[PDB]
Amino acid sequence: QEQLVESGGRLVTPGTALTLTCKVSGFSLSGFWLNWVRQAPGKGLEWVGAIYRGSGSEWYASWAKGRFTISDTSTTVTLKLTSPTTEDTATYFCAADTTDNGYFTIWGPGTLVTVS
Amino acid sequence: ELVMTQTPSSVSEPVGGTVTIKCQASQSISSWLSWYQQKPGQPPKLLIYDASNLASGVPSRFMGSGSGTEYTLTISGVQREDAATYYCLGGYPAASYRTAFGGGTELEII
Amino acid sequence: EDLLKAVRLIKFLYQSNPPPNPEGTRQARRNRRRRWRERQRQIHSISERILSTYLGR
RNA sequence: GGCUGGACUCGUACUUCGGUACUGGAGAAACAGCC
Repeated sequence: QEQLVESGGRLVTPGTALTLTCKVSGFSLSGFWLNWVRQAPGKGLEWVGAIYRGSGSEWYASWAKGRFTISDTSTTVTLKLTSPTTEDTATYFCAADTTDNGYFTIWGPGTLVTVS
Repeated sequence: ELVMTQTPSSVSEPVGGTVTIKCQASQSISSWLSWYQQKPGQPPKLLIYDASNLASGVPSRFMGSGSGTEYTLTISGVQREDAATYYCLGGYPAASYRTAFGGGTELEII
Repeated sequence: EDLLKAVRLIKFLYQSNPPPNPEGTRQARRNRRRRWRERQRQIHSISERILSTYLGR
């Protein structure tokens, strides 16, 4: 059933656009909340953004708006960092809210991105 | 816009002691708080949802209470695997206050 | 205005719960509407909760 | 978890008074099943 696996994590110079992908498998639901959460190494969890799968509805934090673009493909969900900076260097998890009640039940293992 | 202030940053306890973590919401989130546990090297996992309700596959020693904007995670009997960082999450993606995480807590058992 | 984007999300939630097939036994469609009412009840709780955030108190 | 609907007991309306249609009518958020 429910499983999420993300990829794309690299090391890139600043200003180098970067696409992370979450492949989502085993979901019986039409729509659900697909969230992107960020953690800098040694530091805490930071909610990047979220999308509602079936619709075109994307939402972001005040600090992330316009620097990140979440897109939805039939099996895929992409997080695009359009202008990374060295403070964007972190691990990125995708999380899933199946109940649409706001809590993250299912996480991916995460990916690691470095910016230098 | 939403800001979760997680009051205790670090708490150490001898086994069998009660730890009380508190989150303060910058706005009324009602039932929209959820508590998460993360251990080094691995993604987090659900502990509490809708602020009082224990998640599946979780030991029952975890408690939580909404009171207004003050929310509490209370662990009574502590154990060793309780060494981990804990976060509170609050809000909803489509709410005018977008979902926000607390600063985090570190729990190490002596 | 993100209240608008929220409302479009809501409409997309109410439309994810399509009406039942009108053709069928009288109590077959009683059960169809019975299960449809639960889903519409969750959607109503969620959407009312969201809409309160932009209007509310 | 996802889907399905069956015997009844009633409540309305109109009945050539035996019957019918009705779930923004009720028992039924029951009950019984299928994947």
